[PDB]
Amino acid sequence: GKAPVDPECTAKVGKAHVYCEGNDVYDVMLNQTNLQFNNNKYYLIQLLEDDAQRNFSVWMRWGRVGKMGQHSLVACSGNLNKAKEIFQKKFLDKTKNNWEDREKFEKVPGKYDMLQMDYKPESQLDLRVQELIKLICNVQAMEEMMMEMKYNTKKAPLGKLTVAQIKAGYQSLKKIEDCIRAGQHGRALMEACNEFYTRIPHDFGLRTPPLIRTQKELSEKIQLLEALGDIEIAIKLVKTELQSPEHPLDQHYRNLHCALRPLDHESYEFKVISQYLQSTHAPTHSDYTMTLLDLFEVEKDGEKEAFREDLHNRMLLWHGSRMSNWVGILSHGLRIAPPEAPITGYMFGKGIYFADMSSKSANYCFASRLKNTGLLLLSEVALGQCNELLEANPKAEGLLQGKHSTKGLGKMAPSSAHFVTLNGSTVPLGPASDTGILNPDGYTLNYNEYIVYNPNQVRMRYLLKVQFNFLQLW
DNA sequence: TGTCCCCCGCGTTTTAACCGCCAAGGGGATTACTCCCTAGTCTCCAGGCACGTGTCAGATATATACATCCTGTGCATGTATTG
Repeated sequence: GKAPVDPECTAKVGKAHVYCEGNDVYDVMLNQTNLQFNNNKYYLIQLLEDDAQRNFSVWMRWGRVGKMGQHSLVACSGNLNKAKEIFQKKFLDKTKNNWEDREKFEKVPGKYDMLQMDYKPESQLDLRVQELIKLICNVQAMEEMMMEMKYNTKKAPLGKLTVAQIKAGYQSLKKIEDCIRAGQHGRALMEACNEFYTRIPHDFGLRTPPLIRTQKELSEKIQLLEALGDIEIAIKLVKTELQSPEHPLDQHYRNLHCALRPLDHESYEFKVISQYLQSTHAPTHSDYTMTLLDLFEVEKDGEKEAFREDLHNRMLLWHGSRMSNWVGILSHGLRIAPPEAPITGYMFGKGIYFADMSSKSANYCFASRLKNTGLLLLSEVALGQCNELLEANPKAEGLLQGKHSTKGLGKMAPSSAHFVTLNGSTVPLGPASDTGILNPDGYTLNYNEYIVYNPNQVRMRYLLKVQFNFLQLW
């Protein structure tokens, strides 16, 4: 794709380009880590030829990942052959792999590993959908969030990654899961951790990179990788388009390929949805309120044929996520976790996750005081017969045996006596009350949650535009 | 308490003090005298002292402008370790 030049080479950012030849783009990033000996270092290499004058150069820059480091610019006055030689020689020295056949890369212990990078207007639409698309399709905000994913929360310091790089990361998490499952904290565990930290760049400052020892860190790493994938899909979706759009967002909307229609505030549907939002605000999430500003009808192509209409127990359940990634869902729908992803990160397995209490799912929006706009999606989910779970058991999926979804039994939850109906789907109104489920052996889940596995059992139905209103801070 | 060097103990080498004596004459030491300077006298008056007197230099706040002490603080730097 679009090949960017490292901006840090100020002497060449505007007069020079990264070299390419078909497949082979002479740009590469290497990472190494060995917690046994506490190495965690990167090495970027880029061949740049000037645009204006015929002159090639090799740029190298190295240091601890996150902390910018020592750089070198070697000019050649157009000696492309020597420069390419130097490039390949250094690549081999640092990797033990030849550069030209980069396709068949094999990392070796005690050497750097490679990684893979991404380097007449009649705007006819309802004004409300226009505001929605402009909100979610704001490329500036996506860039700013990506920059925050490097300098605010150091999860991806050096840059972005590819889908396949994420898949290799998942492979390493699988190896970590296998290792940890046997509770052995010796040498193999340290090497597996080395492989993880090699594939996904982290910045530990100086404190020896710690061993991944419990399930919580596994799941956190998994969520980090998921956020990486989300950013990747969001930037893939926001690709701009030409051909007389007179409002490029209309093509972006086609890319959503999902009808989203404005609803009137006085319609039964709007009022009932507001009732459901308000009645189900958990009392233990009282640091903020939420107001329903607007509500949009959802019609996603292909989902109708897939819905398990035959299955009973159909209810409308929440799903929250940050303002930016929603563009992906509306174009592709919700997906089960990556198969290559370790099962043991999900205390009750993979699949699609929903709540019936607005604030619990709403916590996954990460709205802010400065940025007070968030979205909650409502979907009709045919749960069918639920399997009842008292205590965490990541293996819930084997226990289904004919059931179609899992229920995690929370202390606080609405009782079916208050349930209402919307278009023949069950709407589980609150308030939450005690459910008389308790555990005389272990802990008790704070709140119920429902998980489905077949993607065909979800049908998105309305998208909620929500003002999160925070309060006094001191 | 520790250091180290400088002063002590001692035998040695060199020098001039000391011892014994002599000799020259400058000046100390003696004598006599004489005159002028001071003692002695007396007189006279103004310098100098006791007593008054007034003011301004200095004594007494008084407020003021530093100058000083004292403590705390933030920081460029010495060390650690890595690419």
